[PDB]
Amino acid sequence: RMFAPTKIWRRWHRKIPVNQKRYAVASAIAASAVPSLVLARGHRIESVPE
Amino acid sequence: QPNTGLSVGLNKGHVVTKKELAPRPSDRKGKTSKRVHFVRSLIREVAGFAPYEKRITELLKVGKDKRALKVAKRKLGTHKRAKKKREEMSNALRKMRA
Amino acid sequence: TTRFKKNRKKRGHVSAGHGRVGKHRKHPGGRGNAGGMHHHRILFDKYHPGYFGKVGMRYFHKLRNKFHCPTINIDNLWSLVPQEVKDKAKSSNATAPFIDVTQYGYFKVLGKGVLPQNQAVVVKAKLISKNAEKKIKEAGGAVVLTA
Amino acid sequence: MKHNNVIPNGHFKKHWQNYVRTWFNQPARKTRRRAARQQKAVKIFPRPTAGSLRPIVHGQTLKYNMKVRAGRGFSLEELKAAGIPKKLAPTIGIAVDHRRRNRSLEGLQTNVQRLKTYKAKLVIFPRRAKKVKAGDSSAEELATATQVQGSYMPITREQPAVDLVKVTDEMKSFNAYGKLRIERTNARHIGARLKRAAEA
RNA sequence: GCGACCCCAGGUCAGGCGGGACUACCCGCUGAGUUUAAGCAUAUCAAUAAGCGGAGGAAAAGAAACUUACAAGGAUUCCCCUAGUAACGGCGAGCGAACCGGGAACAGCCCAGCCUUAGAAUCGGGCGGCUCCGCCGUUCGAAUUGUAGUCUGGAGAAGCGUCCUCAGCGGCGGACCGGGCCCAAGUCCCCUGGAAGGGGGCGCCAGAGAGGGUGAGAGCCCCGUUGUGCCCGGACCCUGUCGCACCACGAGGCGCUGUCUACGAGUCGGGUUGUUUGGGAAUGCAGCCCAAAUCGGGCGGUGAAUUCCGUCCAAGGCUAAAU
RNA sequence: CCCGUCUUGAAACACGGACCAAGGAGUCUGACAUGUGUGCGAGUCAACGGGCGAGUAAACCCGUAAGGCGUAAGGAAGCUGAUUGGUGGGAUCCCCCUGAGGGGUGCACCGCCGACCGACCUUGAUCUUCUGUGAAGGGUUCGAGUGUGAGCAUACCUGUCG
RNA sequence: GUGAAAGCGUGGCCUAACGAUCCUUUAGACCUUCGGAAUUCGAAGCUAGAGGUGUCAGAAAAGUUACCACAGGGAUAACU
Ligand SMILES: [K+]
Ligand SMILES: [K+]
Ligand SMILES: [K+]
Ligand SMILES: [K+]
Ligand SMILES: [K+]
Ligand SMILES: [K+]
Ligand SMILES: [K+]
Ligand SMILES: [K+]
Ligand SMILES: [K+]
Ligand SMILES: [K+]
Ligand SMILES: [K+]
Ligand SMILES: [K+]
Ligand SMILES: [K+]
Ligand SMILES: [K+]
Ligand SMILES: [K+]
Ligand SMILES: [K+]
Ligand SMILES: [K+]
Ligand SMILES: [Mg+2]
Ligand SMILES: [Mg+2]
Ligand SMILES: [Mg+2]
Ligand SMILES: [Mg+2]
Ligand SMILES: [Mg+2]
Ligand SMILES: [Mg+2]
Ligand SMILES: [Mg+2]
Ligand SMILES: [Mg+2]
Ligand SMILES: [Mg+2]
Repeated sequence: RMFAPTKIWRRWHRKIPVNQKRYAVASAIAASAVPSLVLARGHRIESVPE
Repeated sequence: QPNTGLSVGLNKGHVVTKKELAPRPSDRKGKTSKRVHFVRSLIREVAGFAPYEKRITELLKVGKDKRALKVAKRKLGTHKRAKKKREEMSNALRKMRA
Repeated sequence: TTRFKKNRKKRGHVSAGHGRVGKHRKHPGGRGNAGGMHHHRILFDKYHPGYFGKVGMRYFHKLRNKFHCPTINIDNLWSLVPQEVKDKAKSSNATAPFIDVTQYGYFKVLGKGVLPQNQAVVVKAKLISKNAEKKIKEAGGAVVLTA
Repeated sequence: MKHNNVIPNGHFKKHWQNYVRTWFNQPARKTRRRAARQQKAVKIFPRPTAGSLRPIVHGQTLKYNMKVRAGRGFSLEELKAAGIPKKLAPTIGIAVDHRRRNRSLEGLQTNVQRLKTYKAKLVIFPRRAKKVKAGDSSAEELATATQVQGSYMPITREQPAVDLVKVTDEMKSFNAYGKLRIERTNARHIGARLKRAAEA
């Protein structure tokens, strides 16, 4: 038998406050508008009008 | 009595116009028909009384009401049922005397 | 997070941080709260005064609902008034706002703090402290009892 | 045990690992309940999906007596006052509770008015299409009949309001604390006072 | 000696029923110690493991002899909270519910007893028919030591009014489920390779770039995948429509009443013993002893007496869903 | 002088180790606590559940007088329930002069002493339903209190405990 | 209390002569509670003592094993 056998009741999930989720979503949306950040994430946007 | 509208004191609580409860058949649980009373009287005549009822009746005839109540309490178990049984024995004795 | 656990830093140090002499044995001082009076007496006395013994009367089948009694201080009464009602009260000095603290879930009104200056307030509650009533009366208001 | 910590009282001395209930089926349970609700709605069409009408009742105990919620079913007294026979109410979407007593006029009147509103808002199809009976609705009403999804009669609390009132001298000369104290004293000493009155 | 009944006996008599198997969940019984308490005996481990039985697709529970004390809720079950709380405990170690409140689902009912006596109106078997999960006819039997019908406390019986409600069949569809059939695009040019499915060039499909196979990383070689179309069969349940007869004797609904109004016994309850429970002058269960009542009985978490008040109606039974 | 280990002390006449490969031991969970990161803030927490939705175990949305913690404490209990400070140091800033200077400002934190709430004791005019109220006046007593909130959620290491 | 008074006296001229939780029991209040409402018994609370743990910071406790067992100890005897 292995040491400390794994069990299903490990804490798999996380409960992040809704306000923090909304903060993260707003931050990602704002970052999507910065061409430098979009380029830095690996997207080829050299031909997009704006 | 209506509630005073105060949260303390006698008759406390929210003020509402109290309504008498509507009558329901369950108001007659302790009562039975005249036929049942007749049947019970006839069966009592047929079957007589139990030995402890006879002992209570003898004690009441002598005049030892307290001893009769004590015997009834020992036999039946509770003071209330003992009082009821002693009263019933007394009624039977009164009927016999008359 | 396993990679941040300090046992990882102790890989290759033999005792895993639990000492060569003392070691890490199973239950060197007993299980749980064992020895609260004998060999853990100092800890219990210095950190948990009152732990042992019993005081007071018992209460069989005690229901907390009949003891329910939320309280609000007079310094928080004004916060219950909506903004438009506060403006109306400020404008007109011939009438006072009528706050039913029970509608906001409060039974008793206590007397901590002060009310807005020169503002009459009519307060209705199930109970009130003597100081709260005195302050409301001084402000020019009144108290109403309800249930 | 060591240091200054709260005294532990973990209840983990039995074979608790054999009685652990996990919740990995929670989304599955939600999906199954939604499917059951949809099937029921299809079955009972065009009856409302919210179910049968329920009475308005008070909360129990001093903690919730100011609250209004939904009860099991309308009392026999309420049904009689509203003119709805008790044997007919369940068949037309009205829950019936033969146990609930009516102690005050306010609750009975509220439930009677609720039943009257439901009757005014109710449309009943005839048992047979070509036969129209006393309780049935007209063809015009039947044609424009649809299933209601949400709660058709929400049970809602009257929101609080702060009004401006005149502070009269009678209110300015009322001692609330004194009144409370004297009422408490009377409640405490009623027994002794009655005993003394009986003695004298 | 015959006949009737009663109890019982024998039948390879005619026709039926039962045993046993499985373990994840479910119901009943029985029942430890390791262990913890830094020792140990009460306690804990645990109302658990082991042991002995009984079901289903769920089981069990279930329609208040309830919760509460409120302005009151209203079968059962489950989730969150109540709450590591009230309580229990060499009051040590430890143990530990319930009500309210918010949700999931919701559904209510059947009997016994007084009430046909102008006739047991009830039911089973054989036999013969029929649109055969049943109906009809006939004949034997069960049953009066009581089968049908009415009634079940929420009521109800009886009487008088109101004229409010109640009677099937068959066809075609929809809904649900299980299957069958067909349907997109390169295997073009060059190179390396045993083999292109690799590299380069040129094209194409895509509501199909999930996946797999084929001589190496394959959307277009093959099976499939996406979306239509068509076809077949169950479930007779739900639902829409259509065709015909649609009979209220009777039974229910509503109103009235100076009349009645039947409700479960060695059962409840009590004493005691053992066990169990958080249940503490005793939570449930069980043995033994005593042993009820009908203007009454159970409960109201401190034993007892007195006076009130609140709430229900046990000792018979069935019941889907949430789990 | 042979490593590992226990030890005051090992190269030990102290124990394990003939040799090699692979496997091999502070983990997961629950209750707390300090610390730190993040969100909001007298609030905070939608994931019991509901509406949906990548044709979907995710993500998104939803708190009616729901609930948990916090927002008030002291008493066994009946029960009562915070009158809102002073002062000595003290960071920053503003003025006069360039002394280890003077004046104003005086947050955080610390020291000292009052005041308020409650348990206990003591005290008592006036009213009052006669047992309640409380003008004035207190105390070498007691509190995990008040004197313009600091919490709630969440992540991780560490520590105690089952 | 004593002394005329200052003053002394909160046990013994000073340095030892003694005791937690739980439970029981006594003393005190026109005291609190028995949670549906009253009265009375009973019970449960609050404050202060008493019944004791001498292993004296406080389990409730007889032997034997040569028939013997286990975890260890060179922290410790029986040779050199
Ligand atoms: K360490
Ligand atoms: K060490
Ligand atoms: K007690
Ligand atoms: K700590
Ligand atoms: K027949
Ligand atoms: K019958
Ligand atoms: K009956
Ligand atoms: K019954
Ligand atoms: K018994
Ligand atoms: K009663
Ligand atoms: K060693
Ligand atoms: K060696
Ligand atoms: K809240
Ligand atoms: K006290
Ligand atoms: K002396
Ligand atoms: K000792
Ligand atoms: K022995
Ligand atoms: Mg140590
Ligand atoms: Mg069943
Ligand atoms: Mg809590
Ligand atoms: Mg509930
Ligand atoms: Mg036949
Ligand atoms: Mg190859
Ligand atoms: Mg193809
Ligand atoms: Mg709330
Ligand atoms: Mg002592």
